[PDB]
Amino acid sequence: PTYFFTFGDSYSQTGFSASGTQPSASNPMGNPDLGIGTTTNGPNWIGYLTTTENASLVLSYNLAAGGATIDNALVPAYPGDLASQFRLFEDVYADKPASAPWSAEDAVFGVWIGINDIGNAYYSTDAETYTPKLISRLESLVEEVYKNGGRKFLFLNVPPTSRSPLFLEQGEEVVKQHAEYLSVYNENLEGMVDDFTKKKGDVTTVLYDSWSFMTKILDDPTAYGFPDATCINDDGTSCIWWNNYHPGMKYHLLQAEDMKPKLRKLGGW
Repeated sequence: PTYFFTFGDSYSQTGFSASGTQPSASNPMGNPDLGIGTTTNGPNWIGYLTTTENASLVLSYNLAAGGATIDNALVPAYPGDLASQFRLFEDVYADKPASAPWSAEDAVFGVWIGINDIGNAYYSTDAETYTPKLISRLESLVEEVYKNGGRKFLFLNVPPTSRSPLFLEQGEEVVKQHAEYLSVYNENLEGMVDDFTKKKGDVTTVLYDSWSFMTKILDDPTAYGFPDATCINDDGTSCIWWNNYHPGMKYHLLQAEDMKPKLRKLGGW
């Protein structure tokens, strides 16, 4: 099987507990049931990659936690920052236990972080000098998994949360300030992933440009079956937005479909 360990924020959360039912062939998410615990009204991108877009057996260990930032020593928010998710991984799965006997050839580490770091710091920090600190801390966490023997990595860049209803309501100049800051973060993320890839020489990496994908939908919503780019519906399917800051299940399914061909080199797609 492919062991898919994920790390991130509310765009990735499912409510998976390390003490809940663990992933197996008959139950690849482990816990909770597929479609529960998300910000989408249904499966999220991880549920869809694991159970709908998979080419072979994928087992999902999803450590993402709502509200997470990279490290509370930089931009703080909630206790379950990315650093704490890596610590949970180190405590339970890093040593390849019988419940998750992974190897360099069959483990994929997916990270989707930055929404909240940017969301909280875009007006109070200098993007050009501050976002390298965030990205360097992300890289140091990734190095912990590399030391454990991880070699396959998936990074998603930050999507245009500047154009969520929550931000649009703050005025176009705030949308722009946030978007400009976000663009610098994503450029630095790309640089780091490229540099890591070249320096190690023995890793398989994907940088998934969620920003451009979601932007395409926001720019032409009706081509994707949405009536406009701003409406909210908690059914997760009628609108792009499930709530004012989170996209719904239909969006996540469209993203997972977009991702599938780009993930073929990682082993489960």
